[PDB]
Amino acid sequence: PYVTISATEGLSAEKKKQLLERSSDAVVQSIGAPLASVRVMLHELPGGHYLNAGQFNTPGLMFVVDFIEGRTEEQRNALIAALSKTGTETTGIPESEVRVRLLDFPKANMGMAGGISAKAMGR
Amino acid sequence: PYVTISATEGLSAEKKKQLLERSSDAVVQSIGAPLASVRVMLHELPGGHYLNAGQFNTPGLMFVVDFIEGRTEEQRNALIAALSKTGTETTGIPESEVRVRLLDFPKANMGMAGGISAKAMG
Amino acid sequence: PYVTISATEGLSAEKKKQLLERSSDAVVQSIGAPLASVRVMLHELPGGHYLNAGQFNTPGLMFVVDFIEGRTEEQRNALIAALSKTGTETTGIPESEVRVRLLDFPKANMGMAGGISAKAMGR
Repeated sequence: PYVTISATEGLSAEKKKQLLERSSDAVVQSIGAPLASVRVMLHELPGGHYLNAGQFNTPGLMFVVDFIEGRTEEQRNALIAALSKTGTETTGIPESEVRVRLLDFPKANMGMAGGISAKAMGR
Repeated sequence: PYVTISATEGLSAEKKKQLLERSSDAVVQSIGAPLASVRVMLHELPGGHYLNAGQFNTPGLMFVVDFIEGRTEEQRNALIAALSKTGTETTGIPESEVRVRLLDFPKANMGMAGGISAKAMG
Repeated sequence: PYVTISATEGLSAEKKKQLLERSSDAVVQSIGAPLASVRVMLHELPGGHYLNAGQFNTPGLMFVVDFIEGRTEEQRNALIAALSKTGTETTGIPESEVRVRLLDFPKANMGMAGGISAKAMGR
């Protein structure tokens, strides 16, 4: 599971660490993914690089999760909710603004350690 | 709808401002999306971080749209055309080099305000 | 096709150069795509912006390939093989850590030169 986070700049180093750590925790508790398979990446949006509803310079925090298809609806809703709550508890940005997206991948398309697809592993 | 733009370094602040503003317009007018729901993000690619058909240091401008399933072909073709046109008008990079990608998300996978998906939102 | 590389900071200029050039070669050789169609983009992850299995400050190299639907499983496996191998040969990051993802696009979803889709071109 890949968690790619887009945040507007302004967070301290402490907040970044906490955001990524608790996001990883959120994935583990939501869909029961092993920690060894969880990765979080942070992309920071500089000033004027985020247009929100026609407004510049607004706080932003968006989650995108790349994962192998097959998760149940309950798992998806739990994942969206956990990451959204994590983001707000960490950054202070309300869930009304925080967004989370889920992207499905066929096992044949998800390469794994040693450079083979998840289907080849029969993951 | 999320519009994520990847552009090579070199643009002025004014053209950056122009790029995102008109990108927002392109979305509103192509698929009839409410302005309140339209977001545009910009990522700048430094020199040597963009390889174009074997060549480094060439101008780059690529659009990626993340949005919910259900749009007609006409809407989708219009969105691609409008973003391509917008990109050329604001940066000077010809539509021959400009690129637009679309991502369909099922309502079950697209989170909304309040940490709930579009499907659960009903 | 689009090859978007996410890599932790630390690579020299010449290694970044080889990585992009050989990732392009990997695409051309694996799926037989013309050189004129291959694009490679590099996103560099600063310190503390990549969490790997609960640990910060680890080397990271992740490939995401955005491309049109229709490629065979044979090509997909070969592409994942070529990029993973390229990633290690260039950066020195072992294939056990290197990751390659493949993302299918409907022909109507892939904009081409001139602001029309691949489907509109007749592909």
